Amino acid sequence: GASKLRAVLEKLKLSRDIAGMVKGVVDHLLLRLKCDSAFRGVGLLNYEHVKISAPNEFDVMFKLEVPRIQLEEYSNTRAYYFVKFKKENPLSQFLEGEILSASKMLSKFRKIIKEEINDAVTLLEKISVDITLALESKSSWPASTQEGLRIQNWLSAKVRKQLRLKPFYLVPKHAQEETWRLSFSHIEKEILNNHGKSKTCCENKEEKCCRKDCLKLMKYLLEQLKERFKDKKHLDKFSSYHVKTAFFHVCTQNPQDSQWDRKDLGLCFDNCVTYFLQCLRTEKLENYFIPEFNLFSSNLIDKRSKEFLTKQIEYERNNEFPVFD
Amino acid sequence: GASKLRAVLEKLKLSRVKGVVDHLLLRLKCDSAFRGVGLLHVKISAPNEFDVMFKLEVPRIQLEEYSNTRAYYFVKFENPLSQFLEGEILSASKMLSKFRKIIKEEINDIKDVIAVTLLISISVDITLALESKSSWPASTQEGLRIQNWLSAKVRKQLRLKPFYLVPKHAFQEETWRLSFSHIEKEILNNHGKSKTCCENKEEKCCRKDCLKLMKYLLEQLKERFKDKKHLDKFSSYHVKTAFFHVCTQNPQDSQWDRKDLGLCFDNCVTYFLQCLRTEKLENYFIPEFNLFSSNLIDKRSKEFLTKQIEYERNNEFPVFDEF
Ligand SMILES: O=C(O)CCc1nn2c3ccccc3n(CC(=O)O)c2nc1=O
Ligand SMILES: O=C(O)CCc1nn2c3ccccc3n(CC(=O)O)c2nc1=O
Ligand SMILES: [Zn+2]
Ligand SMILES: [Zn+2]
Repeated sequence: GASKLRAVLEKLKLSRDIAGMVKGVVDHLLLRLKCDSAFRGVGLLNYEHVKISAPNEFDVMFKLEVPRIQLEEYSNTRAYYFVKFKKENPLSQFLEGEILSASKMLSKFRKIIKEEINDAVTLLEKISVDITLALESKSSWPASTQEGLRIQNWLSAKVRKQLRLKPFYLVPKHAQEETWRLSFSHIEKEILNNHGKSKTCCENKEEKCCRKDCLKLMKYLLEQLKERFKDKKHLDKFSSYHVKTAFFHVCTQNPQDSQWDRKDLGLCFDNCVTYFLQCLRTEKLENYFIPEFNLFSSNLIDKRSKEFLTKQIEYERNNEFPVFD
Repeated sequence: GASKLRAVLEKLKLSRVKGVVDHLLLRLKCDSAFRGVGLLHVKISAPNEFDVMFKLEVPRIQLEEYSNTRAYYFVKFENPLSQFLEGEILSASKMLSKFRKIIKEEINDIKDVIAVTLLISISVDITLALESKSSWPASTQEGLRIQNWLSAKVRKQLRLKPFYLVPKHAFQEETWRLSFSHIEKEILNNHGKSKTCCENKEEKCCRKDCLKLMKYLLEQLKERFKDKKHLDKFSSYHVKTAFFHVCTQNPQDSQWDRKDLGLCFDNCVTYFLQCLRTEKLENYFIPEFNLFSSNLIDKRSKEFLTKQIEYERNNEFPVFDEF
């Protein structure tokens, strides 16, 4: 009974000329940001719609390369780090000790943005834009990612070796307000747009896979229930990031394109539901890149919250997903 | 059938200058005209001979095709190469002379070391190549037909990479010729339709070994008939070009199973022979350039190579063992 899923995927495409006009404003923001000494080498990372149900909301990431870093891990959190330096730092005014202050460099970031309005941050009638700034280190990835990104049986060890030569990024997130969180935003995009074991996956009629459709249906399912139960607040800590990482673990578990054939959209999606449910019950959802970081730990999400989402998802599947209508 | 063939590949594995190049890259970078200069085995039977190409990015180039040759171009344009201008043309004649001058005076500082060929105790051949980060020229539009093999997605990615121009006489002595040897390497080392080709026992393919055997067979015939000199104009580049066309014809990894090495190599030999007889071997990247036209290679030279190759294939390739 995948015809209901196929219909949903067609309506989600309906709500997709949606348009590129924040690329004007982001271009004008990027001009005066380079005029400052601290943000000279800042360029755009990639639109990127976090919410697949709100095409009128975008998200862009601004990257600034840092020349010389020695990273310092906060406690055993393995995802949050202190950024310490090894010429003349243009971010020397953001130094609180040996630690580049996240808060300091963010404050300057919003100031110049609030100075271009008269001509992290979210910008205004029916469109919004979420802006994030990230450090770029072209160095080797930290030791916590050594066992992550298990794509060797799927996209090959050769591709994993090439992806890990690319730079990694750090975004400002509290852990304590002096920490930076690892981010591989660029890698998840590259993998999803180059997702088959076959290099010609989805390029011909004989190799049509349903990986991308399963991810979309997964994100739509969570957003729909997040708005259905928007009052209880039990679902507020659940985001499409959790759904994406679970989908990537499923791709690792099912590496052949034979296991994602478009005919089997029903079972593929159902197996994506099931793995997500299993992570909820056992309270275990490892970061795809940082395998010892548990997104579904009791420290970050309450068990009662996961039990409510499990109950609702199981209800939806048992009744042919009325959430989609 | 692959018994003798695999025994030949096992010998070629057993048979497998850094400093000299590094000391040359520094004293060359000291010159203004060659400020941006960086790094980027031609023979399988001569492992005491290496091959290296030095790249130098030229910022903004305006190419002009020389008389519908599709491969040779004049390069027109704070310019560090204005010393080598002969009007508005970057004269390859003057560019390659200043190149040899710095090297010839630098191998004086290893005290015996004698485009340019170095002799050590071992031989190294150095080539100079301008790099343009622009889009590839129009003569290349229909080349690199890898869409059914390595995917159109990959073809557009490789097409975003820079191309290179090498000083080669066309004779007009200041023309530059297109070069994509960097693309050839990436295709050869990432060669399957499946990204895990040759990464497990289930997906073992015989593409790389098929090309090695074709290069070996050519290099051996060259040594065998080196006196008569009919085979001097042939080279590994012709063999590699025919191989890439066979990869385009046979895009599935199942048509290259390691079990079928005998059939695959015989098919690779057969297509190369077809290129010889019909005198047609398109450049893989510039399809309108025929490497086997009678302008470049004598037809009797191709008929001599055909006769020799056809004898070897009919007699289980005896030339693989004689030397
Ligand atoms: O991938 C990106 O760059 C942004 C998306 C994203 N990454 N991310 C984490 C990455 C590492 C560790 C914890 C992380 N958390 C914790 C959370 O879910 O709050 C988190 N949430 C996110 O939304
Ligand atoms: O750098 C590269 O592209 C590979 C090396 C290489 N390229 N190349 C040619 C490229 C275009 C036209 C003719 C070409 N010929 C033979 C010839 O001049 O007829 C040739 N021999 C070579 O060894
Ligand atoms: Zn696909
Ligand atoms: Zn292979």
